[PDB]
Amino acid sequence: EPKDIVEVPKGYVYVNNKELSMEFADITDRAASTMFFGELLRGFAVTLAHIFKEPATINYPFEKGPLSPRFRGEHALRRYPSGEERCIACKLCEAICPAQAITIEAEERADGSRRTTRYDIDMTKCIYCGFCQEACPVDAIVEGPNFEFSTETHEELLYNKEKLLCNGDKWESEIASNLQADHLYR
Amino acid sequence: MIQLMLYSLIITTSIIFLNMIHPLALGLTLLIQTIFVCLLTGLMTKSFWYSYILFLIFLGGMLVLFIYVTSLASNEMFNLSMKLTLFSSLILIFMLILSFIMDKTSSSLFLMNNDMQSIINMNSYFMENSLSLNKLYNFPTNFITILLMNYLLITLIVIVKITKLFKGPIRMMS
Amino acid sequence: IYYLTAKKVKRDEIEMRSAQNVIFPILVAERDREFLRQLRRNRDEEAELMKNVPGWEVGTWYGEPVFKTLPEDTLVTPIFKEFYAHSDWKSYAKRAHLKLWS
Amino acid sequence: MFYMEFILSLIGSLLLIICVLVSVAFLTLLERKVLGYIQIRKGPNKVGLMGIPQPFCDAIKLFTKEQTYPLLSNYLSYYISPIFSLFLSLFVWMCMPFFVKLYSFNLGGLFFLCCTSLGVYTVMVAGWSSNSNYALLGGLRAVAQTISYEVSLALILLSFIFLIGSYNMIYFFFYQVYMWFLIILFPMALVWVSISLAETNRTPFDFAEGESELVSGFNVEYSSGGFALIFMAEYASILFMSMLFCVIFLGCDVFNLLFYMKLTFISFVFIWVRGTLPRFRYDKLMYLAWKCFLSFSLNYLLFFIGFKILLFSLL
Amino acid sequence: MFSIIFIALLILLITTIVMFLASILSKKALIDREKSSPFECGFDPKSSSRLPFSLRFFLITIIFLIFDVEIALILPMIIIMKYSNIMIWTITSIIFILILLIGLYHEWNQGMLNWSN
Amino acid sequence: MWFEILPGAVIITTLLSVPIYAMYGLDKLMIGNAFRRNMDERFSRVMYQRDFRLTDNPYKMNGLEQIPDE
Amino acid sequence: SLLKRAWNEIPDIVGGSALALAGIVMATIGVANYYAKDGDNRRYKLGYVVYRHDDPRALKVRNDED
Ligand SMILES: COC1=C(OC)C(=O)C(C/C=C(\C)CC/C=C(\C)CC/C=C(\C)CC/C=C(\C)CC/C=C(/C)CC/C=C(\C)CC/C=C(\C)CC/C=C(\C)CC/C=C(\C)CCC=C(C)C)=C(C)C1=O
Ligand SMILES: CCCCCCCCCCCCCCCCCC(=O)OC[C@H](COP(=O)([O-])OCC[N+](C)(C)C)OC(=O)CCCCCCCCCCCCCCCCC
Ligand SMILES: CCCCCCCCCCCCCCCCCC(=O)OC[C@H](COP(=O)(O)OCCN)OC(=O)CCCCCCCCCCCCCCCCC
Ligand SMILES: CCCCCCCCCCCCCCCCCC(=O)OC[C@H](COP(=O)(O)OCCN)OC(=O)CCCCCCCCCCCCCCCCC
Ligand SMILES: CCCCCCCCCC(=O)OC[C@H](COP(=O)(O)OCCC(C)C)OC(=O)CCCCCCC
Ligand code: SF4
Ligand code: SF4
Repeated sequence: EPKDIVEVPKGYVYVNNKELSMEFADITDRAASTMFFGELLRGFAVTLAHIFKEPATINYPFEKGPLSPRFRGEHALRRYPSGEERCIACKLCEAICPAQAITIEAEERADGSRRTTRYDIDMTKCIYCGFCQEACPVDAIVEGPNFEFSTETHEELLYNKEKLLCNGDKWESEIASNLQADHLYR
Repeated sequence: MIQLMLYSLIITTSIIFLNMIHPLALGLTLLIQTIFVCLLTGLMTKSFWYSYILFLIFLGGMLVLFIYVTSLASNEMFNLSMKLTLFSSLILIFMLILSFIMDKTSSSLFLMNNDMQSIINMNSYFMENSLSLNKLYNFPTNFITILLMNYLLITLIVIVKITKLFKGPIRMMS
Repeated sequence: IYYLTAKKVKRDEIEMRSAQNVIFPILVAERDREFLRQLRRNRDEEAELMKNVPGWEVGTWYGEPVFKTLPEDTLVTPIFKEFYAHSDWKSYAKRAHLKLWS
Repeated sequence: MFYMEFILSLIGSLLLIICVLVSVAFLTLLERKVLGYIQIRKGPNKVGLMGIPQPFCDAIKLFTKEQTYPLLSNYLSYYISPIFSLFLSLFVWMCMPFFVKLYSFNLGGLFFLCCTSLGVYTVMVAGWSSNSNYALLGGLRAVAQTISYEVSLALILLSFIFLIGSYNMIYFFFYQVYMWFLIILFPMALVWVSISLAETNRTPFDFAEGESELVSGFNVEYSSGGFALIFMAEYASILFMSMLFCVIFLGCDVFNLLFYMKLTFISFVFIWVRGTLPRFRYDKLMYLAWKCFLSFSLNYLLFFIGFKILLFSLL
Repeated sequence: MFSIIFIALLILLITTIVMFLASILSKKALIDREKSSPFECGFDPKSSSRLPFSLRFFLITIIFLIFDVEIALILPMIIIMKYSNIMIWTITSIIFILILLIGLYHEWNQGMLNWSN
Repeated sequence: MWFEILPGAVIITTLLSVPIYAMYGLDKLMIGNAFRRNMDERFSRVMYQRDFRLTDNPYKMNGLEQIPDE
Repeated sequence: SLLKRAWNEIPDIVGGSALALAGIVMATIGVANYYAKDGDNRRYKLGYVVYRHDDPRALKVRNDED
């Protein structure tokens, strides 16, 4: 066993602290590993072993990676089971949106209900953080499971109220399943 | 025909080499010059050994000289001239025409090739570079080879003495 | 194993050299007969071509002998250019440019 | 000389050039597939059927992208150097030992050394003429690399030649009829593998085209055809030294498919060293090829001089 | 060697046709002012690459040239062993390699194979 | 997994086997001999001169039918 | 003392020096074995050599078995 240059304390580990052995056996061992490339052959052997492993690649888009029910993606505006939109224009989500992406303008609707007339989300100012999901008292705005929504144009990444309502209508089943399987964590 | 073509190319590249101010123009001109000189030297000997040796020598030499180009006179202007291009083109086409209208038996070299030697020469039937390079390692002239080993060692000692490595690297305005 | 392999290669080389040594005398006999025939043809052609030149003599440079201090009936081997002095470039490139083309 | 020869020499040389070029393309495919499989990931699989026409994707794109007309460069010297690089990297392949008479290279080692010295001349001309600081640094690194490995490459070759007695590489076939030379020359199997990576500018000696020390090395100003011919020149050099590892150390027979299987294996070894070992510094390369490789080459040359005198007395 | 000249000219011709076909089939876009500029990792250069470069391995390069012409005298003696006196050949060969080892180990002892710095 | 490396390698194995074996056909189409004559040694070149002197085809062999009956 | 330092720091030089010393010993053995017998008068001779019976080189010709 090689000796220690500095005696280690309790609870500490010293690296590069072992003195090189000056006896003939260790010098011949390191000399044979020098001129015959011992560690190079060991690294080549490890690499040739990992050639024979199974790849971790997944066949996108036929195979998609694992996710979670809490996953943060595209913002969406849910509706009630009766069909009425859930949002009641309270502007908590825009008050907590830390990059100020949401813009809400509201007035009294013709039936007297408190509703929005403008719910804009700058998706290029969003950071997909779920503060609007936590701030929403009636569970209207959520982060949908969608993340394949790359656009060719910068204007398509500025969501209107109608685009968010269409996302809420389209992604309703998976959002309902995620909020069924996630609501007692929150 | 190829020998007269090499004559014309060597003449044209020598005219180009006498007229080039920039060291890299001289380097490329002497690259194509040593290519043509290596082929021409080969034509004269039975074997093709010394052309190969001269090519390793003159590619081991200018490899260093480019580093001294990039260290000293790295910044110097190239100047193409239409007069030199017209002169080289006219002389080159004139010598290809003159070589085409020439009798190539009279203009051929009288030095004996491996096939120009007669059949009765039993020394020609050996391995092609044996008897030519024999006297480097034979008894009368091994001592000249000994002198060349000691001369190269003394050359290396001279190079180490007059290129002091501990004075620092070399550049312009050091 | 390399020593045994070198023994085998030396045996093959010695067999090839023995084949060369047993084939060569027929070839050099044909060479000297064709060489004497072509020397007679060249001496006849030089006498035919140089009949108009007054100072020319056959086999001498304007009467001066090429080789002295020799017996009167000796034969020195002529150079490659005098052997092909009555031929086109195709024969000179046929003989001299054997190694350089292949 | 018979007329048909010239025709068949021309045909065989042109067929060899075409097959080496398509094998360069499939060597890029082989490196991109097994070098992925060196790691966990896969190679190219989507394009074409199973990634087989992927070098055709790489060759269609590089032959159509815009040619760079750089500002401060000498363009008349910048345009010509990759042409000469591919010309010498395909011209070195005429030295291949054919069992038919392709070319009677009696001095094949000297021809190999001449084309080896000329390929780095094209590299260092292309590095200077780009007029970029990274290109000049990659060019000077290539010159320091060839000054490091050139005399070591020559003396190591001489030791193999001594076991042959002639400079004709087809005489490697007669001396390897009983066994390969990997048994005798295993320390120079390692040393010639080290030199052959420095010859082809490949990892661990990749200073002429560095992706982290420099930015692409001397290829920083080359695009869309100049980079293509430089890249095929480098990979044809890789194929040539894989072939020379198969000639000297392994069986020199060419009528067996096992020779080309071995050549594909040595090319896989060339990819395999790149995917395992980190790069050196060229300071340590110059301290390696001058104090270790050259000294070992001279010493084992002395060993072969004594062994050849011992063998000659026994015969 | 005459065939090697012709096939070298043919390889040079084929590579020039390949490069000209790459230039002809390339996309022809208009040259911008700052497209042609040297790269220099995305910023202005401050200095041309024609500025003089410091050489720290000048002694190693001249020792390389001396050792390469020493290589040019080793290459004969493969052939000369079968056709010469064995005693004279061994005295020349072992004395050649031992003189090279004295020179290389002496400059290793002085440290002249280390880069100037 | 790992067998997909073998597509892309056999093509390097096959195509580099092309320029030898094809000449082993392409000589036999026109020369008639699969091995054209080697010119390494001087004696082989001199005997090639002898064959090309005897016949226009140096690879056409003069057997014992050339020799007259006596 | 100095052999352990050279075998620790530069072991390839020590292995090469052992190989070169073995080569020098084998060169001495090969030269002594070549000149112990009649090595200058080789069994197979290059070229086609013919000697007359009264020549002094005639009785030096070997008559061994292949
Ligand atoms: C921590 O801090 C840091 C950051 O902050 C956070 C950063 O952000 C970053 C920045 C990093 C990133 C942004 C991403 C990380 C980067 C990487 C992971 C890069 C590393 C990965 C690689 C380098 C890839 C692995 C390497 C491989 C696979 C080697 C191969 C690679 C190639 C590119 C080769 C492909 C090129 C080719 C094929 C050239 C094409 C040419 C041809 C095909 C020509 C061939 C021709 C033929 C085959 C046919 C021609 C035939 C002819 C002409 C004749 C035919 C004639 C006939 C008649 C038939 C860093 C570093 C950092 O640290
Ligand atoms: C199927 C094949 C699988 C394997 C394929 C791959 C093959 C192996 C790898 C090939 C090359 C890989 C790329 C290049 C790697 C280069 C590594 C390198 O050189 O690093 C520098 C390092 C440096 O050594 P270091 O790492 O110890 O550094 C400390 C020492 N200083 C600083 C002084 C140098 O290694 C060497 O240089 C080792 C020597 C290499 C040359 C071999 C000499 C052998 C001498 C003869 C032995 C004699 C034995 C005794 C005989 C007795 C007889 C009586
Ligand atoms: C060993 C050392 C040897 C040394 C000597 C070697 C000498 C080799 C011969 C040299 C000849 C030189 C001729 C030069 C002509 C062009 C000169 C030039 O500079 O052209 C410039 C041009 C555009 O460049 P530019 O806009 O100036 O940008 C630089 C700005 N910094 O540049 C270009 O456009 C690039 C060049 C394009 C050329 C295209 C030619 C036309 C097409 C030809 C036919 C192609 C056919 C292909 C298909 C064939 C099918 C069978
Ligand atoms: C038949 C007649 C022969 C006559 C002589 C022929 C030529 C010589 C043949 C070989 C003889 C041994 C040569 C030993 C010296 C080798 C050069 C050397 O060691 O240089 C000193 C070196 C300087 O260090 P540097 O290179 O700058 O960098 C640090 C290391 N990389 O510093 C170091 O590397 C430090 C290590 C110690 C250096 C001195 C060690 C000397 C040991 C000598 C005996 C052991 C070697 C042989 C053992 C096996 C013998 C079979
Ligand atoms: C553009 C040229 C680039 C440089 C080529 C350098 C080749 C090696 C140096 C040399 O002299 O080699 C001698 C060799 C001598 O031939 P070898 O002895 O190699 O083979 C005999 C030859 C038909 C038996 C094998 O010649 C060549 O390599 C020809 C070069 C052609 C150059 C064409 C353009 C002028
Ligand atoms: S996820 Fe965060 S950044 Fe995006 S809209 Fe909701 S609160 Fe704003
Ligand atoms: S927090 Fe919910 S209910 Fe309130 S304004 Fe935002 S989306 Fe509407």
